[PDB]
Amino acid sequence: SGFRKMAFPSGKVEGCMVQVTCGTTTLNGLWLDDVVYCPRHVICTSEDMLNPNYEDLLIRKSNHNFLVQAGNVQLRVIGHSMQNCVLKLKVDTANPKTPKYKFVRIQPGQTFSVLACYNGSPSGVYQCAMRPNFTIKGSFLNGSCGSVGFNIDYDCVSFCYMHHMELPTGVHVGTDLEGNFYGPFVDRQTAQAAGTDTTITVNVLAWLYAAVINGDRWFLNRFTTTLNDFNLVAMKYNYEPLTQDHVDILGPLSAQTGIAVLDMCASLKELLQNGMNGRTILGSALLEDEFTPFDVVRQCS
Amino acid sequence: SGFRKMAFPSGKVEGCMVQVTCGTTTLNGLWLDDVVYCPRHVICTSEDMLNPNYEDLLIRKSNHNFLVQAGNVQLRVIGHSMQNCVLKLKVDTANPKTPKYKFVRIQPGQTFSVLACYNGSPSGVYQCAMRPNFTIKGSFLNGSCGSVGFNIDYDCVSFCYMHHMELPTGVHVGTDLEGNFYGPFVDRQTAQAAGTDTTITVNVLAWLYAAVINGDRWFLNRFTTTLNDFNLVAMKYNYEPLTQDHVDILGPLSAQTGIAVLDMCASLKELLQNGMNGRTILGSALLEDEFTPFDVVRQCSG
Ligand SMILES: *C(=N)[C@H](C[C@@H]1CCNC1=O)NC(=O)[C@@H]1[C@@H]2[C@H](CN1C(=O)[C@@H](NC(=O)C(F)(F)F)C(C)(C)C)C2(C)C
Ligand SMILES: *C(=N)[C@H](C[C@@H]1CCNC1=O)NC(=O)[C@@H]1[C@@H]2[C@H](CN1C(=O)[C@@H](NC(=O)C(F)(F)F)C(C)(C)C)C2(C)C
Repeated sequence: SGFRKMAFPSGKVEGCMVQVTCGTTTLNGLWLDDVVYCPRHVICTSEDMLNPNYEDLLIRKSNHNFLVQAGNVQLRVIGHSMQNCVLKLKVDTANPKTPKYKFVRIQPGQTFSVLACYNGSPSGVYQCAMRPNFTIKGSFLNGSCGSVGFNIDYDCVSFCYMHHMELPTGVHVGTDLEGNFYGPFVDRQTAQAAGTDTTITVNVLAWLYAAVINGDRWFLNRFTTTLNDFNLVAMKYNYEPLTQDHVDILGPLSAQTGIAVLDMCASLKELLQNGMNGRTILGSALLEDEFTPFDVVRQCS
Repeated sequence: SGFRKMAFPSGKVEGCMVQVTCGTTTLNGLWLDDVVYCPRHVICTSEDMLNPNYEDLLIRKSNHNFLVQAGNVQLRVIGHSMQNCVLKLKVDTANPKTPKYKFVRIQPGQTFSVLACYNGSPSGVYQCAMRPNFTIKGSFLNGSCGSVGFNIDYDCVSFCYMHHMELPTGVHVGTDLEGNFYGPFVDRQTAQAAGTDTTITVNVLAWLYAAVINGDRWFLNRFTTTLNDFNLVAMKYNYEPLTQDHVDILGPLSAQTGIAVLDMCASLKELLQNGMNGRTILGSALLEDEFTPFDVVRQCSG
């Protein structure tokens, strides 16, 4: 029993972290085979960040302007190219700790583990949901850029995120491992806003199932709902509409507890219309939307 | 910015996790140098667990009755011994992935990272606080026994916890790496209760500093209080009394924010007296006590 926000073990990702310096800007790089991946803004001075022309900045940099360090050993850069908002530095040595890996683009609502790093040294590990407005609610300080988000399938590391900036609201933004930003963001020090955020409905349902598995039953009843009626109500509370694909993804949790998905939808509709009446669910006073059905299945089975 | 429940990177501990099997019971072991540490109930059947006489069960086991597997590498058990609730299995090979380490016994209020394992394989990492009643609010399924808790100081792993059992309330209990239970529990399948729990006051104050650092200032007021006046209110709401040692540990956060500890105590006193009125702090509708002053400084400065 118990239900906790849990990250994947970070070991295979720790063996890939390196320190990348260019002039007086130092950030983290991801060393996979003989290529180190990092945010391209490592080539910027504090001034350049206001309105950079990255092509003009990169032209002024030679391979010897990049100082890459793996622990205490310097890795010689023998080639360099820019792919969207990431820099790829070809190095003279292939990382012997390179695990099996793939680069993936995650979808809104999906979760990943973040290995927060400083000067190429892993510092912490936590779990994030990619918000519907393409922001994450992380914990990042100066020098944390180049820190990566990932998931693990048995022995394969799927890299889905690299950290680049923090928005005015305090939320965080970054790219996939091909340098393409998630969301309408640019790597420039200018005021940028994210869209209005919405609650991940399928994730709240997954969390209501984790609660029933753990013994919380006060919010259950024999009422039901059509998918359309639930959607008409949920969208008044800024919740995303539930689709058949979402219902299908909740199937294994529904089977495990014996509670039909549309019955849990009726309980959620009631929780939104009535509030929690001074009660808690899994020791929480708010409904939680940062656990996917997969996160609940992995912890409750 | 940001304040998240953060675990230590687990790689150093992942390299020490092994599968230990004795008969039909299988759980996790911690492989450091030529020794494997694991809960002693690995020598029990399900029936034995109801009322075990560990000494009579241990006497029936030989070195070859313990199957230890590191990945696919089978290790050879060349010695065995019981120390309190832990079994030590001497093996014929020193773990080359053994990090620099030490075994500590943590105090109530302190936090640690848990690497949850099943069949000797790491599954997930999370952060727990040792409650004042010596329980932890973890997440553990069958076969998780042997999973360990720890902290990391630069390159040295301080192992402080080994997982053994779950209480009827759904909370978790276990031992230090010497086999000594944290709390008044025994490794036997019989109804056992923990003491009444209390709120870790110093951790609530640390988390209030984390909130101000992050922009949350609505709860700040222009009042101050004394240590004694705060403690009269604390005892009424089942909060631990604040000591000078705890005030001294809040010093760095106090210096970073420019808010005196007794100015933050006045905000806490008002949150307890008036309640939170449905408002949130750091995205929480309830006061959080599972972050130490050390977890806050580590995350909000460096
Ligand atoms: C990477 N090392 C940092 C991570 C930041 C530092 C504070 N917390 C974080 O997550 N990245 C940056 O400093 C980037 C970098 C220039 C400025 N910047 C920002 O994150 C700024 N944000 C923005 O300009 C905004 F709002 F658009 F996201 C900052 C105000 C410093 C937080 C460049 C090249 C974008
Ligand atoms: C070790 N792999 C499990 C971990 C348990 C499984 C469910 N959640 C956990 O943390 N430990 C056990 O199975 C131990 C073990 C026998 C029974 N047991 C228990 O945890 C039971 N609890 C108790 O007996 C109690 F209340 F006293 F703590 C159980 C009811 C199965 C949860 C022994 C030898 C204590």
